[PDB]
Amino acid sequence: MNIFRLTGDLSHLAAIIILLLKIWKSRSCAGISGKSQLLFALVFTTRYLDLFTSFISLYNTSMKLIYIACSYATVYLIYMKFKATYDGNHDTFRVEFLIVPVGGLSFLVNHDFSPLEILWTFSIYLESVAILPQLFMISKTGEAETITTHYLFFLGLYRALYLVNWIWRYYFEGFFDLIAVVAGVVQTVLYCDFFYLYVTKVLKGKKLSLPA
Repeated sequence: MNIFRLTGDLSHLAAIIILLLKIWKSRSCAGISGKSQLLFALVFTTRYLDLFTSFISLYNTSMKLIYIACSYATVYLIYMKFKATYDGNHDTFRVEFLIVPVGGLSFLVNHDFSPLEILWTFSIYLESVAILPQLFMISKTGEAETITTHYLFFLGLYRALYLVNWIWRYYFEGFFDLIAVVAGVVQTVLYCDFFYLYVTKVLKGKKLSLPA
């Protein structure tokens, strides 16, 4: 553990709770891409199969279970409990264009040709593009509520802090994983437009339009 990974992980949990309580309290999933939430749920399901093979720490086990629980819980609120407010007409991103290529790439570009390693690699490739349906839906519809931009900020900030974590771990422990780093850089660069607009508009009381 270093303070970058921990703050990244706290940023990630914050993101997930904010989105969960926004939907819970307002009893609506207005402006939320169900499809992005399916992808995050699929990312945690393929990444955390090592719950069955490895005990790292109680923290590590706990967060994996919290992340899995909240991801499935968010998909439940969107597609069952509050489906009445699910804007299916504007959440039109074709997710097959992420899943099939990422699946294909996870099979051909990996550290090891075993089922657990391939599914991990899949989790890492998929997380890098998981937010595109959410960002596309905002580009399409008018704007995002303030609370949604805060979710996107903290989610975006989480993997940005992992990059710093990876700099720290390379310098200090000689640890490097180029599949996680490259995917991490893709994941983070996809938040650049949103980050700019969040700083210059949302933190200045303006709202955050992404034309296209």
